[PDB]
Amino acid sequence: FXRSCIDTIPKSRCTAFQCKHSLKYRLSFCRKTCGTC
Repeated sequence: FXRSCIDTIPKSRCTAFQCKHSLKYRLSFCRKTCGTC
């Protein structure tokens, strides 16, 4: 089992802290903000 690059949570949640402490953000929720896409 598997769209484009888009999050499921209010981008307003992806903070410079989540993109550094939370990896799932740089490869799950923050698939654009962290410029990971």
